[PDB]
Amino acid sequence: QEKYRLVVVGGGGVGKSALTIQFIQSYFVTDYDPTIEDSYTKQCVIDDRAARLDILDTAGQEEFGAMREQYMRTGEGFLLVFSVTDRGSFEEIYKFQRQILRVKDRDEFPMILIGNKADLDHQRQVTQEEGQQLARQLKVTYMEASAKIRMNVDQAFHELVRVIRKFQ
Ligand SMILES: Nc1nc2c(ncn2[C@@H]2O[C@H](COP(=O)(O)OP(=O)(O)NP(=O)(O)O)[C@@H](O)[C@H]2O)c(=O)[nH]1
Ligand SMILES: [Mg+2]
Repeated sequence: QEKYRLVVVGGGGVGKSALTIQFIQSYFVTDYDPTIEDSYTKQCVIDDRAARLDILDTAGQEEFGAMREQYMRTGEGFLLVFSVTDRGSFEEIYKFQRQILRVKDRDEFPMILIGNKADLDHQRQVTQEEGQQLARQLKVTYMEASAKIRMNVDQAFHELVRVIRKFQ
């Protein structure tokens, strides 16, 4: 009888939807269809403790920036996603962290930094050490993922739940 409202945020095209669809439906989307805001649910067992995960897949497009206050108010944990092949998305993810903490009026709040598209090994603009450094700056953990090859997809969501449980 436990549930978590998880929210996937980050800049446009970094793979928020591809990660979420791989997690929910176990298939990889090739087309890039920009999201306004989509919702999904999954029943999981994390550390032998069952939990329903209600996932909000949000807009990376600035056009829909005004919807952030609403979803940031109600989110219980956030996956901060950037693409390792897009340095702009890497430099911009801190803006999402700042807005979450401003809406929560808190110095810390459950989050994890995800460097997606790690399968694009020959196209990287951000090294693994750079992502780990940014995570330390933001006081969160770092995980690299690939929606394409389904690397660390379930793990990213499970780990966010673990972080949320430690904040309680
Ligand atoms: N090689 C590779 N491509 C990926 C990966 N994740 C997403 N992509 C791709 O990158 C594009 C955008 O992915 P998408 O999930 O729609 O990104 P998004 O962050 O939801 N975009 P938006 O903010 O506009 O909703 C796609 O064409 C998709 O196939 C990945 O892990 N590896
Ligand atoms: Mg999307």
